[PDB]
Amino acid sequence: MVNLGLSRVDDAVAAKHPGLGEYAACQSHAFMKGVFTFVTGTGMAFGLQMFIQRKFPYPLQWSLLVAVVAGSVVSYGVTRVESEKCNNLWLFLETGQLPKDRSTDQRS
Repeated sequence: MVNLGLSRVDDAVAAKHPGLGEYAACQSHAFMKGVFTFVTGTGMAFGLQMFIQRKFPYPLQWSLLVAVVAGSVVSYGVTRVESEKCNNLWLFLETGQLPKDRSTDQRS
């Protein structure tokens, strides 16, 4: 079982040779980008909450505070699962495993 050794070495090499690792990251990046745009495709809710939250004499909004605190914690957790998966995917892509096309479209 590989825990930490040739893994970091191979990764380091990848960082030295931008081609596969770059494409892989570019892949998870693109997908993550679309997911980010989609998830954030419902900011309206936050907009209303923000407007009503702006009725406070405070600078930061309870929604922003909760979104920040929850965003930080959730960010870590999501980063842990995203890192573990992104890692497994990095290895898979580094091996040439099966692909995983996906739609996005994107709009700005």
